[PDB]
Amino acid sequence: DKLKEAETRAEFAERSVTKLEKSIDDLEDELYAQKLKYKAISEELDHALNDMTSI
Amino acid sequence: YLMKILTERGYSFVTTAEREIVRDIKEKLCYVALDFENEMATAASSSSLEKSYELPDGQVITIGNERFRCPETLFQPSFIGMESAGIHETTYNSIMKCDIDIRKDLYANNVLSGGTTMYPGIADRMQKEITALAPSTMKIKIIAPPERKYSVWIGGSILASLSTFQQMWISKQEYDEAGPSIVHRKCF
Repeated sequence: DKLKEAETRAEFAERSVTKLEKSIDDLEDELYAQKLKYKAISEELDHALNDMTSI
Repeated sequence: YLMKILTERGYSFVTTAEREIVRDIKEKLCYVALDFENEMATAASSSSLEKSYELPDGQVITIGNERFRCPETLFQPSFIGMESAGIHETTYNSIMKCDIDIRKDLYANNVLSGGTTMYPGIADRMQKEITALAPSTMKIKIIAPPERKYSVWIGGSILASLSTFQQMWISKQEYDEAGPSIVHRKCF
């Protein structure tokens, strides 16, 4: 009857929602890791500039 | 002392867990000024020395003249109320206590070690202070190897590899015969 066209999409939604949440979480994690790496590169360059700074 | 003077700006660290944070800040930002008076005058007028740091929960802090004032204690222990002189005068006093014939060689062959001598800008301040104290004609050289932190352990590793050192160890039999006081004997 009228229940099945709703149940099908309802179950379509759950796994898609979980997969989207997992993907966005993992992408955010990668983004933060890259941010830390970039800050580290800036730190290395600035530490070199600050240590040498003519001697 | 750094944890005590950081309260003058607004940040308060009390619990022993935060002393590691203050230690890391000291290791990462502090530097020893070549001359103290003019640097202090400049840091209170210009804004080129104020540097920022990130605490382990965010909340970035900005340290100004506290960068070079904490390590200044080594050359001026009157900050913490200690009686003795700075490390730039203790070295000269220990040199002058030696005989008159080996002062030149010690002047020309001063060596630095230890972790706390890793501050950027200490080898030149030490050179300037020693030149101020010591006689002007003698040549003064301050040895600062890049591996200052591990210099003691590297020396220990070299010592433990020598062949002539193989009979200097404290044999367990000697301890069983003489007790723990064996270390004070000629067997150091």
